[PDB]
Amino acid sequence: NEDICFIAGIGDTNGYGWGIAKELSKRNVKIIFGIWPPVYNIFMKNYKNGKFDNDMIIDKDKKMNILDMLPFDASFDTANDIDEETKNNKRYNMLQNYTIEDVANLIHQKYGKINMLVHSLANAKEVQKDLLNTSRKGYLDALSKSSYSLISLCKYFVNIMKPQSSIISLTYHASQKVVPGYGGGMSSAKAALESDTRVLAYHLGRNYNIRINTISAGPLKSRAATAINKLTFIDYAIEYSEKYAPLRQKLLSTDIGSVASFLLSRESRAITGQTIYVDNGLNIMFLPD
Amino acid sequence: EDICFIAGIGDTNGYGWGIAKELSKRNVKIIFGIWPPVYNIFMKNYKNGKFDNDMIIDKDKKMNILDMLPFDASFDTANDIDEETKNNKRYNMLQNYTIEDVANLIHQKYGKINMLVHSLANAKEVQKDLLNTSRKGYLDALSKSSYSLISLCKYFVNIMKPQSSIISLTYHASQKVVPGYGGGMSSAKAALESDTRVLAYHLGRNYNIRINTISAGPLKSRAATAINTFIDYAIEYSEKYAPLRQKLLSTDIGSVASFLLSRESRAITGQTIYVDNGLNIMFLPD
Amino acid sequence: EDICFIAGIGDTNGYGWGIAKELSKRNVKIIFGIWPPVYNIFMKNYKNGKFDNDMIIDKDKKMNILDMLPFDASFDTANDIDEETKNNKRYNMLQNYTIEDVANLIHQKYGKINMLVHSLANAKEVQKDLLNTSRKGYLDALSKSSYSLISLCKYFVNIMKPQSSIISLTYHASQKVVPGYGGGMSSAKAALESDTRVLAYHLGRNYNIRINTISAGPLKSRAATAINTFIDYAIEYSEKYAPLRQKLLSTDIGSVASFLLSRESRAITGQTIYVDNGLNIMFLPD
Amino acid sequence: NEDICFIAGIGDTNGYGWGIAKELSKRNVKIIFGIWPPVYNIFMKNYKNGKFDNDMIIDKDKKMNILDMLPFDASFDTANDIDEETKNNKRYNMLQNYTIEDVANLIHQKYGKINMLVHSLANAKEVQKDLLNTSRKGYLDALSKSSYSLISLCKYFVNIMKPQSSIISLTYHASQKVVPGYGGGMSSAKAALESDTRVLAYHLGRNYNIRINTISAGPLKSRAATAINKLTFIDYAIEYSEKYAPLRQKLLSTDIGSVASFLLSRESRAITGQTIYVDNGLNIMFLPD
Ligand SMILES: NC(=O)c1ccc[n+]([C@@H]2O[C@H](COP(=O)([O-])OP(=O)(O)OC[C@H]3O[C@@H](n4cnc5c(N)ncnc54)[C@H](O)[C@@H]3O)[C@@H](O)[C@H]2O)c1
Ligand SMILES: NC(=O)c1ccc[n+]([C@@H]2O[C@H](COP(=O)([O-])OP(=O)(O)OC[C@H]3O[C@@H](n4cnc5c(N)ncnc54)[C@H](O)[C@@H]3O)[C@@H](O)[C@H]2O)c1
Ligand SMILES: NC(=O)c1ccc[n+]([C@@H]2O[C@H](COP(=O)([O-])OP(=O)(O)OC[C@H]3O[C@@H](n4cnc5c(N)ncnc54)[C@H](O)[C@@H]3O)[C@@H](O)[C@H]2O)c1
Ligand SMILES: NC(=O)c1ccc[n+]([C@@H]2O[C@H](COP(=O)([O-])OP(=O)(O)OC[C@H]3O[C@@H](n4cnc5c(N)ncnc54)[C@H](O)[C@@H]3O)[C@@H](O)[C@H]2O)c1
Ligand SMILES: Nc1cc(Cl)ccc1Oc1ccc(Cl)cc1O
Ligand SMILES: Nc1cc(Cl)ccc1Oc1ccc(Cl)cc1O
Ligand SMILES: Nc1cc(Cl)ccc1Oc1ccc(Cl)cc1O
Ligand SMILES: Nc1cc(Cl)ccc1Oc1ccc(Cl)cc1O
Repeated sequence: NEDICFIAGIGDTNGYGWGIAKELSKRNVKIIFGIWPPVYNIFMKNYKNGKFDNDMIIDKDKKMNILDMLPFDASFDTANDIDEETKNNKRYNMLQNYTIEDVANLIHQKYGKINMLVHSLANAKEVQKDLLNTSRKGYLDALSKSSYSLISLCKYFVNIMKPQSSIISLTYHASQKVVPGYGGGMSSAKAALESDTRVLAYHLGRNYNIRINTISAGPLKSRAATAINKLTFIDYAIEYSEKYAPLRQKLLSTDIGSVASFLLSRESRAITGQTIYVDNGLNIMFLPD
Repeated sequence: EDICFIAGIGDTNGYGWGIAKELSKRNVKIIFGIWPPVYNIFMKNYKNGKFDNDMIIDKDKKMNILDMLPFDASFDTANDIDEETKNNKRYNMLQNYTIEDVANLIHQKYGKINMLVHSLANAKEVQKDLLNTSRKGYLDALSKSSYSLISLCKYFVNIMKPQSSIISLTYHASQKVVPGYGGGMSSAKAALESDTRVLAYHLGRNYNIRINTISAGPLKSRAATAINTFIDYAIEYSEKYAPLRQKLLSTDIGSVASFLLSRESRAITGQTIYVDNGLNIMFLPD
Repeated sequence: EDICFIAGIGDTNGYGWGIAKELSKRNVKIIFGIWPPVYNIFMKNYKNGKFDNDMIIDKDKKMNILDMLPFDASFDTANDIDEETKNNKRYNMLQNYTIEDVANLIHQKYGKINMLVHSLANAKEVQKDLLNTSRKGYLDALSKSSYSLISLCKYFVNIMKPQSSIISLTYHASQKVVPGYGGGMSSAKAALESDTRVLAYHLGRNYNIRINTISAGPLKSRAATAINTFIDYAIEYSEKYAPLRQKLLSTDIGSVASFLLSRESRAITGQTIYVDNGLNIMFLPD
Repeated sequence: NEDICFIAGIGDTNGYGWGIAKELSKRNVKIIFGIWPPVYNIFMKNYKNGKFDNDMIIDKDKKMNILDMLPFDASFDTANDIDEETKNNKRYNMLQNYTIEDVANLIHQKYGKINMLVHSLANAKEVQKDLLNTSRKGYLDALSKSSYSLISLCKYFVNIMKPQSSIISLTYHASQKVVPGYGGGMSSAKAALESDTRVLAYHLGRNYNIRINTISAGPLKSRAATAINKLTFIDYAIEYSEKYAPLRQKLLSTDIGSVASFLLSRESRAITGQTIYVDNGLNIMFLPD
C-alpha cells in the first residue's frame, strides 16, 4: 500500500540503520535515507561505485531498493537555526534543505505523506570522557544531538505523516544500569530519550493517532561504536554479550531491523511509549557465570 | 509446518482466540488446550457452528484448527489428580488431560511443535482483597496462574524444536496497584513476569528456546467478567486515558504474540511486552 | 514505649539480628519470633551466653530483649497444623506458635505494638533450578516466603497502633536473573515485592499503616549457606563490583530498617529499598 | 561531630530546601545556603528583618541555626564560564564567588571539608510548554540547569568533602510516567538526573567512598511549583495525591527533610545510586478509585 519510511542516521552499511533498511525493504517498504553532511559525499560515491551492492543483497532472490538519499543534519531544526559558519563549511556549502523542517518539506513535496519514521542517530563530543569529567558544553551536545533531535524530528514529521503512522528510535541499557565508558552524557541522553518516548507517545497518540517506541539494542560493531573507545569498549561489550546473554548467537543488525519493521507496521498497533529490548536477553541478567 | 499449542481457550471472547486467529493468518497449525469443565460445552458450540463467523480471517481464509484437547493446568501428571476430580461428571468422560499427558498426546499425534502459548489463569479467591485471601486461595492463584507456566515449559520443551518460542499473558497489576485484582492474582502475575526471565535464561542457554510475556490491556473476556463491572471500569478508563483511543481487540494482542512466536523476534527473550494502547506509561489521569 | 516483633531470628548471623541490634540502639523493645525446630537450640545458646558479645551495642548499652517466642509462618491458626508436625519432637513441647496464636500471645502479654519485621524465608527445593522445581516445592517457597507476610499483616494489624510500620526482606533475583537462587525463591521474592505495594494501599487507606521491603545484598547467614558457595560467590562479586567496597553488615540493613520503622519515614510506603552497597545499579562488570 | 551541609537551592521557606534545612538542623548539622542571585537580596532582607523567624522554629524548644548564606548560581561551573552580560547584570554585579567552583573554594576556606551536599534546584525556561512544543534552546536550558548542575556540583564538591560523605538531589516521577503539563524538558531532565545518579554513584563510590541518591518527592506548593501553570498544575497534583495516595495525610516539606537527613547520615551507609520515593506511596498506584 506504498509504505514509505524515512531513516534518519545512516552513513555506511555497518550500523543499525542499514539492518533496519534491509528488513523494511524485504517487506517492500520504500526507503529514504537521511545522511549527515560530513559523510554524505563519501556515502554517495561508494554507492554509485557499487561498493554497497553485496550489502544490498536480501536473499539473492531480492535486493534492496532505495527510493531516495538526502543530506540531513539533525542538529538543525529549520534553515534559520544554521549558523553562518556551518552554511559555508566545506562539506555543507554544496548541500541544501538538510535541516529537519526542510527535509520533511522536501520529502512531502516529492512523495506526499509518509507512514514510518526511524531515528537511528546519536552524537556526543565528549563520549570518551566519564560523566564526571564531561563539560557542560559536551553534556548539552549529547542531549541536543541524541535526544532533542527525536522530539524535533517528531514535531516536523507529524505534519507529513498519516494517522496510524509509527516512529522508532534506538537506545541502550546504559540509561537504566551503569556502563562504565558509555560517557559524555550518552547515558543521560538515552535516559532522556526513553522518558521522552513516553511523553511523545501520549501527545502523538491522542493528537494524531501516531505511535512511538524505542528499541534498546545490544552491542553491534558499527562505525560509531568504535569511536567510543579512548587512548576496546565495543569489543568488550560484544564478547560479554555473547558469553553471558541467555541467547549466545551473534547479535545482527537485521535482528534489530526485523523488530523495527514489526514496530513500524500495523501489527504493533496497540504498542506505544515502550522501550523494547532486542539484545538476546542480556538486560535480564544480574549475576554472570 | 509450524505448530502452536494454545493452552487456555474456553470460547471466542478471550485472548487465546485472538492469538489463534492471528497465528492462523500466518498459516500456523493451531491446537487448543481446553479446561475440562468447559471442554464439552466448547465442542458442542463448535459443532453447532457458533464459532463460524469468529473463525473467518478474510475473503481468502478461515481459521485452520488442527486439534482440540482437554487440558488442566492444575495437574502435572496422571498421579496428581484427586479423587473428587476423577469422580467429577465433567472429568470422568475425559482422559489424558494433565500437562504431561497432553505433551505426550500432541507429540504422538503430530510430532514436535515450535510454538507454545500460555493463556490461562485461575484464582479461587479472586473476589477477595489480598489481605482477606487465605493461604489455600493465594497458593491456588500461584499454582494455576504461575507454576502452570513452569510446568508447561518443563513438559513441552521435550516436544519442541531448537529455536522454538513461548509466550504467556500477564497484567500490570503485578507492578502497580489495581484494587479489585484480588485473590493473589497480582502476586501470581508478579511471579509469572519474574519466572519468565529465569526461564528465558535456562531455556535460552540450554535449548536456544525463547520465552516472553505480553502484558495485555483490559478485554471483556469470560474470566474478566468474573472479577468483582471491574472490567467495565478498566475498559472505560483505558479508552478514556490511554495514549491510543482505539478499542483494544484480542487480535491486537494476537498479532504481537504471532510476532513474538516467529523468528522475526529471534533476539527478544525474557521480556514483558506491553500491548495495552500505552496505558501503562501514564501517571496522572489528564 | 515502641515495641517491635521480629519474625525470623535463628542465631546472630542473619539480618533479623542486625535489625534487632539497630532497633535496640533507639530503645525499641524487641520480641523474637523463632522457628520451632531451632527454638530450643536458640534458647540454650542464649542461656549459655553464646550471644553476649553479639548483644553489645556500645560502652553504654546492651540489646534489651523483651521476649522470645516460637513462631512458625507455615501455619495461620492452630487448626492448620498437620499431625506429623504435632507429633514432631521439636514441636510437641511447644505451643501457641501459629501466626494468629503469636499475635494473641504478644497482645495479651504486652498490649499493642507498633513495629513489625518479616525476616524469614523458606523453600524446600531451593537447590533446584526453577525448571526442575515441583509444584509442591514452588508453592512451599511462596507459602513460607510470600504468603507468610500477608498472613502476618492480617493477624498483626489488630494488635498494632495507627501509624505503625512493617518491613520485610527481599532480594534482587526477583527482578534480574540469579542462577542458583532456585526452588521458586526468585518467584516468592517477586510476589513479595508486588504484595508489598498492594498491602501498602490497603493498610495505608484503612489503618494509616505503612509497609516497605528492603532489598538486601548478600550476607553469610545460615539460610544463605544452604543455597547451592553460592553465597561466597555473591559476596565476593559484590565486594569486587559494587559502587561501595565496604563489607556489607547485617547492621547496615538494620539501620535502614530502623529508619523505615520509625516516624522519620512517614511518607514512604509500598517501596522496595535497595541496601546492597549499590550493586543493583550495575550492568557491565568493569 | 561537626556535620556540615551545603544546600544548593533555597529562595524562601516554602520549598523542599527549607524542609531539608529544618530537619538537618534538628540533628545539629550546620547549614550553609546557596542562594540564586536573582532572589538573594530579597532573601537576605527578609531574613534580617525577621520574616523567617516563625519558620525557623523547630519545636519552640529549638530554632534553626544557619551557619552561612552564599550567593550561588548553578548555571556557572567556574568564573571563566560567566558571560560579560551576567557579570554586569544589575543583580549579579555586587556579588562574587557565586559559581560552582568558587562557592566550593569559599566554603572550603572558611570551614574546611564538608560531609553533606543537597542539590535542591531546577529550572527550565519553557516549562509551560508541552515537550513537543519545546525549542532546542529551552530543552537544553532544562538539562543544563536541572541535570548537568548536579554533575558539576559533584565534580567540584568532592574535593572539599570527606570520605563517607553523602549527596542527595530531588526528582519527580514524571521522569518515569507521563505527567501532562510537566513541560519544557523537565521530565527529560529528571530522567537524566535519575540516570546520572547511578553513574555518579559508581564513580563517587569507587573513587571517593562517597554516596549519592535522589529523592522522588510528591507535590508541594513551592514558589517554583506555582510557576509551572500556564494561561493550576500544582493544585491538581496535590488534590489528586491527597485523594488517591495510599497515605492521605498532607505531604510536608519536612517529610522529605527527614528522609534527606537519613540519606545524608551514616545510617544509610549501604544505600547509593537510588531513587527513593517520598510521596505517600502515590507512585505505586495504577488505577484510581
Ligand atoms: N551500535 C550499537 O551497539 C548500539 C547499541 C545500542 C544503541 N545503538 C543506537 O543505534 C543508533 C545507531 O548507531 P549505530 O551504532 O548504528 O552507529 P552508526 O554510525 O551506524 O549510526 C549513527 C549514524 O548517525 C549519523 N549522525 C550522527 N549525527 C547526526 C546528525 N546530527 N544528523 C544526522 N545524522 C547524524 C552518523 O552519520 C551515523 O551514520 C544510535 O542512536 C545508537 O545510540 C547502537
Ligand atoms: N482479559 C483481560 O483483560 C486480560 C488483561 C491482562 C491479561 N489477561 C490474561 O490473559 C489470559 C487469558 O484470559 P482471558 O482474559 O482471555 O479470559 P478467558 O476466560 O478467555 O481465558 C482464561 C481461560 O483459562 C482457562 N482455565 C482456567 N483454569 C484453568 C486450568 N486449571 N487449566 C487450564 N485452563 C484453565 C479457562 O477455561 C479460560 O478459558 C489470562 O492469563 C489473563 O490473566 C487478560
Ligand atoms: N542473607 C542474605 O544474603 C540475604 C539477601 C537478601 C535477602 N535476604 C532475606 O533476609 C531474610 C532473613 O534471612 P537471612 O539471610 O538472615 O538468613 P537467616 O537464616 O538468618 O534467617 C532466616 C530465618 O527464617 C526462619 N524460618 C525458616 N522457615 C520458617 C517458618 N516456616 N516460620 C518461621 N521462621 C522460619 C529460619 O529459622 C531462619 O532463622 C530472608 O527472608 C532472606 O530472603 C537475605
Ligand atoms: N515542589 C514539588 O512539588 C516538587 C516535587 C518533586 C520534586 N521537586 C524538586 O525539588 C527541588 C526544589 O524545588 P521546589 O519545589 O522546592 O521549589 P523551590 O523554588 O523551593 O526550589 C527551587 C530553588 O532553586 C533555586 N534555583 C533555581 N535555579 C538556580 C540556579 N541556576 N542556581 C542556583 N539556584 C537556583 C531557586 O532560587 C529556588 O529557590 C526541585 O529540583 C524540584 O524539581 C519538587
Ligand atoms: N551512535 C552513537 C554515537 C555515540 Cl557519540 C555514542 C554511541 C553511539 O551508539 C552506540 C554504539 C554502541 C553502543 Cl553499545 C551504544 C550506542 O548508543
Ligand atoms: N483469566 C483470569 C482469571 C482470573 Cl481468576 C482473574 C483474571 C483473569 O484474567 C484477567 C482478566 C482481566 C484482567 Cl484486567 C486481567 C486478567 O488477568
Ligand atoms: N532465608 C532464605 C531461605 C532460602 Cl530457602 C533461600 C534464601 C534465603 O535467604 C537468602 C540468603 C542469601 C541471599 Cl543472596 C538471598 C536470600 O533470600
Ligand atoms: N524547581 C522547579 C523548577 C521548574 Cl522550571 C519546574 C519544576 C520545579 O519543581 C517542581 C515543582 C513541582 C513538581 Cl510536582 C515537580 C517539580 O520538579
